Amino acid sequence: ESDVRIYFNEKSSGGKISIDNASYNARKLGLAPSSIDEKKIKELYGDNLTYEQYLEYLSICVHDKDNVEELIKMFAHFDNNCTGYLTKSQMKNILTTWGDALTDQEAIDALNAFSSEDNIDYKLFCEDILQ
Amino acid sequence: NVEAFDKSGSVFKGYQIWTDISPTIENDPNIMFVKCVVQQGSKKEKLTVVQIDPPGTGTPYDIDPTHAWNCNSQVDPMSFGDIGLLNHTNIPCVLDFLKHRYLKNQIYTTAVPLIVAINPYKDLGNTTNEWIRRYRDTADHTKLPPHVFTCAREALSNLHGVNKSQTIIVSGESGAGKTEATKQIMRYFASSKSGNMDLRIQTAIMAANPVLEAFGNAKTIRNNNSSRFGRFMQLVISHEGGIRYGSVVAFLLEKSRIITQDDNERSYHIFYQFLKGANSTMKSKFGLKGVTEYKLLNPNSTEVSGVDDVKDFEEVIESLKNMELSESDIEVIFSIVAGILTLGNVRLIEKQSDAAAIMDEDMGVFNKACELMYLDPELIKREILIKVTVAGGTKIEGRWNKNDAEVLKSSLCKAMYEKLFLWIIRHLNSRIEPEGGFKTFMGMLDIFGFEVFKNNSLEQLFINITNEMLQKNFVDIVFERESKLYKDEGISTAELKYTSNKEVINVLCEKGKSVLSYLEDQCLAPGGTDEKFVSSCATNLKENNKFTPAKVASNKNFIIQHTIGPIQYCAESFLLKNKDVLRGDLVEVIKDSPNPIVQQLFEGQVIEKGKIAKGSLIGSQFLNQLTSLMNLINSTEPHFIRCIKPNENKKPLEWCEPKILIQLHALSILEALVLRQLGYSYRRTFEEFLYQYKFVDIAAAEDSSVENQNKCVNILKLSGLSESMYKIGKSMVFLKQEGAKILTKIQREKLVEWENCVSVIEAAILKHKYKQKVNKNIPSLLRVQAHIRKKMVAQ
Amino acid sequence: ASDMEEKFREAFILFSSCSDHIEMYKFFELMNSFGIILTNDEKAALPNDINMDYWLNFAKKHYNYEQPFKHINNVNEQNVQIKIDNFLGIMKALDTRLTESDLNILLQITNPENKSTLNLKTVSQKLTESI
Ligand SMILES: Nc1ncnc2c1ncn2[C@@H]1O[C@H](COP(=O)(O)OP(=O)(O)O)[C@@H](O)[C@H]1O
Ligand SMILES: [Mg+2]
Repeated sequence: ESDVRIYFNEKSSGGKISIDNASYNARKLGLAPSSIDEKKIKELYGDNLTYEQYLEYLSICVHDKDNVEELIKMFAHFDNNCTGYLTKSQMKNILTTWGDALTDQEAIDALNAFSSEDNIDYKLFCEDILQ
Repeated sequence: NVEAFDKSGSVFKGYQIWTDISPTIENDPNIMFVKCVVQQGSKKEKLTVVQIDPPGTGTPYDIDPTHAWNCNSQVDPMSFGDIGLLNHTNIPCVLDFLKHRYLKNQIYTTAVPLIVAINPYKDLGNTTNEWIRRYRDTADHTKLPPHVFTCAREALSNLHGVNKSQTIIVSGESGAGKTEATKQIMRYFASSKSGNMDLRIQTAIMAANPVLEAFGNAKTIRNNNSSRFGRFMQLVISHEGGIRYGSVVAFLLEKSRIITQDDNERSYHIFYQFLKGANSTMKSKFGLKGVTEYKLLNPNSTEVSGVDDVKDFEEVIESLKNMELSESDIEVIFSIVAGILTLGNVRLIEKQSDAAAIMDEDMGVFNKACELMYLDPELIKREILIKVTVAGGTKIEGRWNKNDAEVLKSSLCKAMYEKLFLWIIRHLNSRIEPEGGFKTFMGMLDIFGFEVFKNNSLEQLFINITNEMLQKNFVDIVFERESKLYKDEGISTAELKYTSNKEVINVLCEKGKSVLSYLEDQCLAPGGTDEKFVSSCATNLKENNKFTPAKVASNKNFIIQHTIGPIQYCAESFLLKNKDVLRGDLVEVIKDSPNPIVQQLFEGQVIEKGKIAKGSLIGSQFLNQLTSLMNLINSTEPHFIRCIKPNENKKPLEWCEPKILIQLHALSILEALVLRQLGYSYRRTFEEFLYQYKFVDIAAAEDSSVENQNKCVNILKLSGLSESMYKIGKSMVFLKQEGAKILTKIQREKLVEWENCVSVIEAAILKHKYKQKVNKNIPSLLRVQAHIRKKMVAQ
Repeated sequence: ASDMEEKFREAFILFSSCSDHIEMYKFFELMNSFGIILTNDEKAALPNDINMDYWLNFAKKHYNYEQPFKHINNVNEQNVQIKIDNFLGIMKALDTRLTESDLNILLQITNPENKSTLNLKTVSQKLTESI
């Protein structure tokens, strides 16, 4: 709650903070912001936000409906034999193609961070990122 | 047999096959077959493949063509409900189709006239009120996936539609899902569109499943809620839903379970329910000890995971009340249960070693047991300890030894329980049956399917006899129906004939020349053993190939050649297991009870003066029950629900190819496809055939100068198909399976010009369909990416 | 200038279930989806284990940028209309992967009305707008 006002000042400029910096702060606090949450606030207050708006943005960044069952949906979609396991190559192609696409490096990094093996238990991979 | 090569003799690039040869198969008991691609250069006499599914090494290997099966490549299993509609119906194909549907949570799949239902071992929420309503009120039922409600709808539709009685038959292995299906179908029948005035009679029928499961079900190794008996119901449902009348029949209750249980196996639920569930006042009233403190109850097995006996017990008390039992009636039921449990805890010792008697420590226990069971304790003590032999001419008052008196005590516990259970049913029937009986009813049989074990006894024999009667029902209704169809269109019913199990029925039932006829005669014999019974059977049943003796223990074991294969039975204790019925004088002591319910337990039970009569034995009595039950079912129109247990682990999304295939064989799911293919299988109306096979010959099709019955005969003669593959019919063009498959190949040959265009069209539409599904999961993906980035900041 | 790489790459992973190798049958679905057609010899000449980089190269070499879907209708020929239920007749006759739903979707997207005939010059036209 106080970290919100601590992190704000560090990246703030004349009382207002950029969305890119406001989003970074949300991650530091432990929130998961998508291009939707950013396009949501951009649609309401522009690119630079006051302290009043900053909180209102971190309010949207609160994703409670987030759980393994909700996240696995896409990975589960390509697990045609229903094993609960996907290759690193499979998962890299998903993360780097659709949605708020990650760099072919960002994807490799995060999958290599979770496991050494090519076959990744995406239920566990998702449980881990959520923590 | 795998059309892998072109005319040139070169393999089709990418040609996929099914195969029984792989290291995956060797290393995994779950997998029976793998997907392969036929490698370029493969020979006609021996193929070279590479595994593609499940993923492999990439290593090419050789297989003899007799280990290659056709693949149903490019086919959506969720696109249609019947296995028969598949281009290839070989074992690996049928199995895969069933697998894909299972993992997508579609368990029900037909194999006309059968409905296969794979146990999901997970709540799918497909039998909710929302699902009953959908299945009940839908315009065109066919535009809905297969379901047990499909069968319930159809059955109630024919009953009311043509005023013919119907019988739904649910069968399969222990834990395959018979009882659950039975409970769903009933739940559907109880859902009325606008209401039910006969709600009291319906409420009582629905209150009967918890009651029947409490007293008749048990936790076996194979099922935590195993039906230890055969259930038959007659229902009277209103055309708009709602049960009005009913009749329940239990049969072949597992007597042995009341006395002793194997380990990791419990007794009947009610014992556990009642002891953990009875309140402080109830416990003192009967003098109840803990579940562990009872002899008749395995003290280790006592708890079952996911089963809350205290909560289940509350539900039984309410169910008994809803069956129109008074508080007194209920109190009498539980006094008899406390009696059965207490009597078991009485100890007996040898009184030298000559005769036997009650342990003095246990005299109060014995007396309480009789009081609770509303029986005379002195007269009960007398029957358990006084032997009245008839040596020479006269009666000789003697005494029973420890082992014999232990057996007579156990006989009482068993008989009292079984009879209480049957009385509960008899009482329910008194409040739910129609006064003049049933005109047109809806039959429902929940019977244990064909049984094969490491050792088979009299228990499995009676089950396999019942299952032979039902298979006869299947094959007869398969014939009857397909035969009436041909006849209606004026076609030769000659090339229509298939196998009858009449040969194995005679060897098992027929009076004078059957295993059951010689089992009865040996029990009635003044000196007959299990050896004498097998020896007499192996001598008098040489006329039919269905009776065969055994290699190891030739006089102790015998093997019958059932429809589903050879099943070997062990004749040890067969004579003992048939004679297990209460002994005449003890029955009089019970019938002389002051209490009206205890008197009612053995109503009109004739006295056993001499040695056991014909109709006293289990085998004899059961054949009478079965014949009566059968004739009643043969009178109705049947419906078959086949249940498949997919794994021995009671786990969801766990497919086991081998187990599943034994089941496809035992339930005749495979033979149901075989029968549907035989003869003139393709049958479609003159208008239909012409929409379908239009392009075989577009000239004869696109013509006003000829009628529809004549447009078809023109196309067919011009086509190439021998008159040996097609018959014209009255309303329908009757084409043999082979003929109808050739005819399609001719049509495609004509539209050779359209091939590249339709390829591109279809392919582009799929690419689109594909991206659309990916869009659905894009908001969820946005989440995995938001968090991957959140996690990256924290470093 | 028109770089289809992003569209080709995505399509391969739609058919290949996000893996980096497609099986032959699925590669044939894939190439067809871009209007590519191969002769039985051209096909027999393909590598048995097709991968992403192979496809991307092939796609550039065979995709008709000037006119994709030339196989539905050629602008260089001339004779392009046929009845609606006739088209479906041929579709069903050639054992399509498509269901009664997919077929009807294609129909109201292309044919605006219920106009007696379906024009192929429009089938190709609408599919190219959906590339
Ligand atoms: N349709 C189903 N959906 C969910 N669970 C089921 C279904 N059918 C069976 N089960 C599970 O399997 C168990 C055993 O099935 P059951 O129908 O009682 O056995 P049986 O075939 O011996 O009558 C059930 O108690 C239940 O937990
Ligand atoms: Mg059961």
